[PDB]
Amino acid sequence: PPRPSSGELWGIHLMPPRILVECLLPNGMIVTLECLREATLITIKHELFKEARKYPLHQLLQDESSYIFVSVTQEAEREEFFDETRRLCDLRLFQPFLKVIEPVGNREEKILNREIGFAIGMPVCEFDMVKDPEVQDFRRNILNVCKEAVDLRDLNSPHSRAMYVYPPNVESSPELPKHIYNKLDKGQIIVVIWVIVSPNNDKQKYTLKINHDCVPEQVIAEAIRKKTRSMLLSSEQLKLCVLEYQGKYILKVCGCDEYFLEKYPLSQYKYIRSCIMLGRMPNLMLMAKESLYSQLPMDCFTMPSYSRRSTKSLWVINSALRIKILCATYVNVNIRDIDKIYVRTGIYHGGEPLCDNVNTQRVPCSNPRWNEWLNYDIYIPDLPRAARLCLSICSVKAKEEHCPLAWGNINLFDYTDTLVSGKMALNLWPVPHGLEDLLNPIGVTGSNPNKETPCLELEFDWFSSVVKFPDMSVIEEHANWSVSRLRENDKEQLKAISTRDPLSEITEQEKDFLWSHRHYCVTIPEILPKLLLSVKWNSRDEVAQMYCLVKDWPPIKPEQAMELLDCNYPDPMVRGFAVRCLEKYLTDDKLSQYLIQLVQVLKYEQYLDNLLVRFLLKKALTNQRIGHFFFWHLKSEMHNKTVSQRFGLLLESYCRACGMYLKHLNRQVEAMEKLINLTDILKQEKKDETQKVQMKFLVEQMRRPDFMDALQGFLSPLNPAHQLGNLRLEECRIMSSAKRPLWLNWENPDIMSELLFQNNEIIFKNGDDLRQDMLTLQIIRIMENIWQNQGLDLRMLPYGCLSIGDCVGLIEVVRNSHTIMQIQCKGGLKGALQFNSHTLHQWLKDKNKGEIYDAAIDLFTRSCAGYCVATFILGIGDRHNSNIMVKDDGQLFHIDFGHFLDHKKRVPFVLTQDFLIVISKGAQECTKTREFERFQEMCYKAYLAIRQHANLFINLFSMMLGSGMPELQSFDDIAYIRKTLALDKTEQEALEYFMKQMNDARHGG
Amino acid sequence: MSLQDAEWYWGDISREEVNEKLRDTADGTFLVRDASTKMHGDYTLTLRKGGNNKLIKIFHRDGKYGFSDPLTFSSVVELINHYRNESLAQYNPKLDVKLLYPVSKYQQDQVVKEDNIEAVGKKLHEYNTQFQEKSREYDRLYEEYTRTSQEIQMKRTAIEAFNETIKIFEEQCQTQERYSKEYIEKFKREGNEKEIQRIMHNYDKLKSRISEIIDSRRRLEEDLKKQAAEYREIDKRMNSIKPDLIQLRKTRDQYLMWLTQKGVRQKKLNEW
Ligand SMILES: CNC(=O)c1cnc(Nc2ccccc2C)c(NC(=O)c2cc(F)cc(Br)c2)c1
Repeated sequence: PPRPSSGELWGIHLMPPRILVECLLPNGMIVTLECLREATLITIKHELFKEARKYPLHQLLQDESSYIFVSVTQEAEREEFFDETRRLCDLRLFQPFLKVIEPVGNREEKILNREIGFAIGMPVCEFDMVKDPEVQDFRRNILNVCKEAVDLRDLNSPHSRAMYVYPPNVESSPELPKHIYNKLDKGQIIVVIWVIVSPNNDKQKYTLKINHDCVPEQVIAEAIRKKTRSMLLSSEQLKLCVLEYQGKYILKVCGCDEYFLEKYPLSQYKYIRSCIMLGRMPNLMLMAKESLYSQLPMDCFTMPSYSRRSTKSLWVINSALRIKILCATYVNVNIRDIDKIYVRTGIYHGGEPLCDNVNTQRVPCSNPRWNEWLNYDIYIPDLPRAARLCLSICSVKAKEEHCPLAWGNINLFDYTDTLVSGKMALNLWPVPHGLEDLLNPIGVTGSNPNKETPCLELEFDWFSSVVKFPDMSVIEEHANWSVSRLRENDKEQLKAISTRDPLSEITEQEKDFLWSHRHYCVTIPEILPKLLLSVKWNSRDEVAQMYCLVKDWPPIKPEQAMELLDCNYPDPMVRGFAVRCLEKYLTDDKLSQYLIQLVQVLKYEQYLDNLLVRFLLKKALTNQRIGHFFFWHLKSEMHNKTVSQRFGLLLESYCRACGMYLKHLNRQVEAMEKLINLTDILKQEKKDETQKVQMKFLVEQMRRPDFMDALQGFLSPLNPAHQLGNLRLEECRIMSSAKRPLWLNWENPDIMSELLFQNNEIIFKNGDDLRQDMLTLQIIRIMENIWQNQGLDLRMLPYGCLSIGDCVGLIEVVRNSHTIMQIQCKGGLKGALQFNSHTLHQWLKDKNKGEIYDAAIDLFTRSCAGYCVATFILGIGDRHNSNIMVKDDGQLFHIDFGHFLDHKKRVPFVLTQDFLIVISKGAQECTKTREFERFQEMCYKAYLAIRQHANLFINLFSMMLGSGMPELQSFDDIAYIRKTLALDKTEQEALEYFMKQMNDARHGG
Repeated sequence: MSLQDAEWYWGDISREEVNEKLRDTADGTFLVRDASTKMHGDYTLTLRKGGNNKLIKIFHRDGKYGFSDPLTFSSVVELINHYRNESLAQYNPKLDVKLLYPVSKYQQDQVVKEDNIEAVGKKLHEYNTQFQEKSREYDRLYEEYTRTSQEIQMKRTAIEAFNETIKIFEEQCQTQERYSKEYIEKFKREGNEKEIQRIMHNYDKLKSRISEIIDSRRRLEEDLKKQAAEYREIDKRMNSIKPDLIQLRKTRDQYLMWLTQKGVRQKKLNEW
């Protein structure tokens, strides 16, 4: 359970109120200074040089002001403490000592690098030491993307700066569907505008009725128009004060930090699109623009120090590919249980071997040396640019049994387009849990930095000079060379192939049929992924001809372009075409929606500097909403050494250009660090102590001032629009789970917090891998968005969930909700030691007396139908009553998906009798009423609605294969959704397949 | 000469299952299923070539068979055996292997003794018990393997911090001697032993503390050396358990062959 810092000193959680500090002067004297834990370095340095006069050779000391302190942190960094305002206890010192030096270098740069280091979790100076030129080129070469973004958002200040920090939270289309429009009063919406008056921050409201598509300035116009009703103003005097207010005020959502800064139709803002959907009252606060811009302090971007300061072609090499395997090291194998070991290799383009695999001879465990030149059945000019060498060390053990010991992947071309040559040595990675394939072509390319790990040495051919991949100039001419060496019934088959999902079987006849009609394929651009898998990538003739087709390919929409960023499309031209589709068709709304997968496919990228990372980094620096989660998704995987460098460098550039938001992120990071350290203490030290002893350590530890100052007054990582003010310590507690997560509750400090939620409570859990719940909850939100746009008002509850690191993260609490097991226990036993099945319906009636009863039943039946379909499709059906929840409102939702995936290592979905009571409004033989009749009609429509978008989901899961989640290690894992969605069958066959599952879901019918 | 009884016809088998059967096999290994489309009389052949599992569709018309528009053969057994005798380069020069190696459904049926039903009801429960136990040991190993792995890098960075602290205390010693040498030499001839012993008393305290952190470093390098070795032991133990775990998992799997002798899964339902 490592940590950037487990405490204020090595092996110590907190410093005593007073400790001794060893101070090393610029003369060789060592002075023991007793100082307070909270003493600022300014106080330390002053009292040190005040005490130094009692020690020899004081004559040699310059004036106090000419020195700073330097020490060693718990990250092993020699840190120069330029920012002398910090408390001794915040330095993360390894040992309590301070070395006095003269400052050198740029102060402001050193103070800023320290702040970045705390943000990304590792010292920036570690990047300075990296030998790899690709790393140093990256650090310098994306600083222009930073400059572009900073210049672009500082262009029309302060508005452009406000649009960066408070970007409009809007749906991707103003065209609201009819089932939403029908909740409008003859095409209009009623909204209430609030204003604060100073003498006591008293407030007044103004109710308006307006067209749903009014722009915010038109809303301000109707509000000032309604208040000047009786002022007897001329048409032009009314204009003058409308103009005054339109340009002087903006609108804010009461209770959180969302603003209406751009002229989208009012109903396109998500807050109001849902107020219509939910039928609630949109509450807006009129606010002065000069007040909003006041809380946007100007923030610069300075280039860092590192920013500033013959060959032949591959297609001339007349020889086949060969690679030398020399020897291995640090191979951990039992010499008496394992017979022999050998090295397995293969040349890959994505996941398809370009040629048959070849192995070294088998060799005794005690002497891992081969010195074999392995020959590959591929002509060097036939190598594609994205070709990779995948290898591993394998053991053999009476039928044989082969197993991998360690793996490693290598790009045959580096980021400069050159072909590797000379002797090479790379440390291999551990084989992931559950993987039994002898090779791992999806794993990252690179050497393992961990020490004393198996190191394999190789050698590549040297062809008298440096070899480079041919420029695009000659590639197109080779296509003109090879190409020299309509139809009807074929038209319907080509289109018949575009319909088939990304994982559908594509036989040899079908793929070379595509390659034959590759020129007609640009009439159905959706076919591009299928056609690309049809190219024989070990033929420079076909690849060159293909490069010319993608150069002129019609843009496909992002939902399809994202497939070309998964691990089956590594060619830089293909991936560059996919990026260009995103940066011109992907809205910030659906960028932020699919951000999880877009960050994940960065792992598949062959090199650090690529078109995709520059696109995401560009967008993250021009939209602080997606830049927030961009940072946290990258941060959450810093521990993983397979990407800690790629993501670290990427985070460095973001934090160096995100502006003043870095200050806010560091308050979040410090808040999480304090929580993860307290839970570690509760999980490692006082795990044996009682639950009340733990509670008293919590209540006492949280009351400490340094803790409250850090956990009070910061933004919620689940949604930075939510401010977290003071703690309601009365409501905080440890929970029942063994990992004992923290139930935390903050006040909402918003001026009008009462109009949204007056207190905000979140669960912090340390010890559970939460990224399974993230992906599941995200996927549920996708399905809900699909249903809503089709007109199915099936209400799901994709509550907030965010992983911030290795098995640690936050979960949003749903207020006024209970589990079905909790509700069963509120009733009584009807049968012989059997809970009353009607207890759920009776509880729901008691919570919804009167005319609101029908609404609760409608909401339960709709939310239930949604989760029945969703959980079946995703294989999340067989849940326990304690993992299903329902609000007093009647809204039903499932929880704890990671627990279910773990508990795995029989029913299509949970449609218990208790639910049928509610759905049928408490009837006998409830499966034969007309409420149930139209309930299973909702399920049918919802099922085929997701099947109609099956491609999107299959692509979303495909992009998560490199994540490291054991549920997603191979495309075979994704086959399950092809089964539930019955993609190799027709609609009616899939419909009947789901109908049979539903008959089995009600446990007989 | 029937297809249902042929070696290389497996029936309702999934694509993911045949991928699990041509894994790392030689070029020419082949196998046919009824197409995943689940449509009667429609099949697919898959053969290993170039480290890939290349699927081809067997078209069917007027009772004839084949896998191209011109269609000829009477039965799939005639279609296959023709390409077992000579190469399918006739169809496409791009791939030119013969259907060399068949993989059959009821060979590798490695149950040898008197086929009493206890070969299932007893020896299956035995192997499955032996499988879940060894699978539980490997999961336990991988847990303390990752635990030891993280505690190691925690120590590797802690000794690396000790290296920086010691580097900083050693430069303090080398600057103590640089700037005190000639004050000692000056105090020596002034006869001021008092001031010489203030400097020495402080120097002694400097390298007295550097001795404490030097000792603290080796005491940690010792813990690291010993935990790094027990880490390599956990690694070779897992590498020894993996092939065994696969061996008796396949044995447990194929001992459902003799459950398939009854077909209806009564004889495992009894163990449920
Ligand atoms: C008793 N259950 C099973 O047998 C089972 C078998 N195969 C499966 N594969 C599968 C199916 C659909 C989508 C994605 C996957 C990986 C699943 N579902 C998951 O593993 C799953 C589902 C999520 F929504 C999110 C995450 Br993370 C993982 C379940």
